[PDB]
Amino acid sequence: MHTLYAPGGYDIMGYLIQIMNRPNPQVELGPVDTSCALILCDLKQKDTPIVYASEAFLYMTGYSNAEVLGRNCRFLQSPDGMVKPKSTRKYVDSNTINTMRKAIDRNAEVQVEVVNFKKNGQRFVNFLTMIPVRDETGEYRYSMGFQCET
Amino acid sequence: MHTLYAPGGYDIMGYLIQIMNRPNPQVELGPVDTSCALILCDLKQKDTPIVYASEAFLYMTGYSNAEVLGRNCRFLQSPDGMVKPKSTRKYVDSNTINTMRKAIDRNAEVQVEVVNFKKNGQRFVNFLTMIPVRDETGEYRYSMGFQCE
Ligand SMILES: Cc1cc2nc3c(=O)[nH]c(=O)nc-3n(C[C@H](O)[C@H](O)[C@H](O)COP(=O)(O)OP(=O)(O)OC[C@H]3O[C@@H](n4cnc5c(N)ncnc54)[C@H](O)[C@@H]3O)c2cc1C
Ligand SMILES: Cc1cc2nc3c(=O)[nH]c(=O)nc-3n(C[C@H](O)[C@H](O)[C@H](O)COP(=O)(O)OP(=O)(O)OC[C@H]3O[C@@H](n4cnc5c(N)ncnc54)[C@H](O)[C@@H]3O)c2cc1C
Repeated sequence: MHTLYAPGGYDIMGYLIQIMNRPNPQVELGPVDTSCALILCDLKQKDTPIVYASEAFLYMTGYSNAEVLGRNCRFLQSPDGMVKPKSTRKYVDSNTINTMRKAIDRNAEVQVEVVNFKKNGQRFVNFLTMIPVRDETGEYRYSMGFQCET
Repeated sequence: MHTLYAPGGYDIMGYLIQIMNRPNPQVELGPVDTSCALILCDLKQKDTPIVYASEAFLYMTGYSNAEVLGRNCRFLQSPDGMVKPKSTRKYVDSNTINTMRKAIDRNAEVQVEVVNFKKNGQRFVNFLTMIPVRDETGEYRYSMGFQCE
């Protein structure tokens, strides 16, 4: 992967405001800000890479900024952070992973519980929410994920 | 990360987020953003002057940025834009004007319906809501107002 990052960063705050103000929410999130564990992935770049991760996300997973950026979030699904696309995970529910995948392909809001692993190998249940986000052009370009341990 | 600062070094999006995530809301505002008529006033400057006004506010009141910045928002209480402090308004409920006043001194959220006039003198009912806001120090430094016709 050779993910590129938007020079000048991302309008995280503008996207959080966009999400809280969306007209027909399929999932209720309640108020949110940059304090939770969250990430933004680029839907238009190869294998939907992470182009931003809040500090709470790094704190929750144990990985640093350098270790997460430019990677598809699926690496958390393995205690060794090694998960090849299309692979049959041995520690994660296949239907769960397929649900996330179809929701993303369709720009449809989804919410699931997925088994994840921290950098030190510690297993936990991630209560994950993904919401598609429109950029300045008005079309879906990114996806915002909200991660919660338990 | 891209923090868009609005023309003074003001983090308007940051405060909108702060306001929507406040722990003890005394008034439901529902989601809000910069596409609505809002303004920011500096509580630590003489007579709580407007330091920021969105384009929607300027459109709704007919006044321009040069005509509103640095002024107390009470000028809308008169069809000529002239209102001296402490004065007994002749077109605005005295009780309402006092409610806003005390709420602001106490940094307490408030929502009211006040009579206002656009720059051209057109009278309209403003459904105003004011919420105190904390700056980087964690203490109330500004107040954001949400105006609705
Ligand atoms: C903003 C954002 C944040 C994210 N945050 C996280 C996070 O914190 N943690 C996390 O674990 N993931 C996270 N993800 C998810 C991750 O990036 C992948 O999207 C997810 O693993 C699903 O896509 P995939 O590419 O891995 O699918 P694939 O690798 O293709 O895997 C799909 C699996 O489903 C099975 N499958 C496929 N079709 C069917 C079918 N018809 N019936 C039954 N089984 C089927 C397959 O056998 C396969 O093993 C996030 C995604 C986004 C966009
Ligand atoms: C962010 C923000 C946004 C705002 N947006 C608007 C807006 O869109 N429109 C608008 O009109 N205002 C707006 N305001 C309010 C305005 O700027 C003033 O705060 C408001 O008019 C009250 O303060 P004052 O200084 O005018 O009070 P004063 O000049 O002191 O007037 C209060 C009035 O109440 C009467 N009064 C006082 N005490 C009593 C009493 N005990 N019993 C009976 N009567 C009494 C007085 O006789 C007087 O006429 C906004 C304020 C903020 C902070």
